[PDB]
Amino acid sequence: VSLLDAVDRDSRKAETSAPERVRQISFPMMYFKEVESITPDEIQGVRQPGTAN
Amino acid sequence: MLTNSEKSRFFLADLTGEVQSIPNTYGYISNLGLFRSAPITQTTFLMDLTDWD
Repeated sequence: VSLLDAVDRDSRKAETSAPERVRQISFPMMYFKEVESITPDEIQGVRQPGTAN
Repeated sequence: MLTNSEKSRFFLADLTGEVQSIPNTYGYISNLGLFRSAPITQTTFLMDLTDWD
């Protein structure tokens, strides 16, 4: 909006407001994946780090 | 208690004792108690280190 300007009542004029505007947008997205596995060979005969037997 | 004089064996003088000088010792850290006592029965010991990121 904006301020109006003066006008003479016997020299009549008129102001007008500009139209409203509309707009649109869009977005993509991100994808993440991870994988892991366990095998018996990782446990066979592996000593625990903090203990002797 | 009486002892022989300075320049004659036939006269006595009085002895008043001794004064001792003892060297300084500091032992500041030893009293903080930072270091724990961990006696062991061997001439060597081992440790294990584990890391990941």
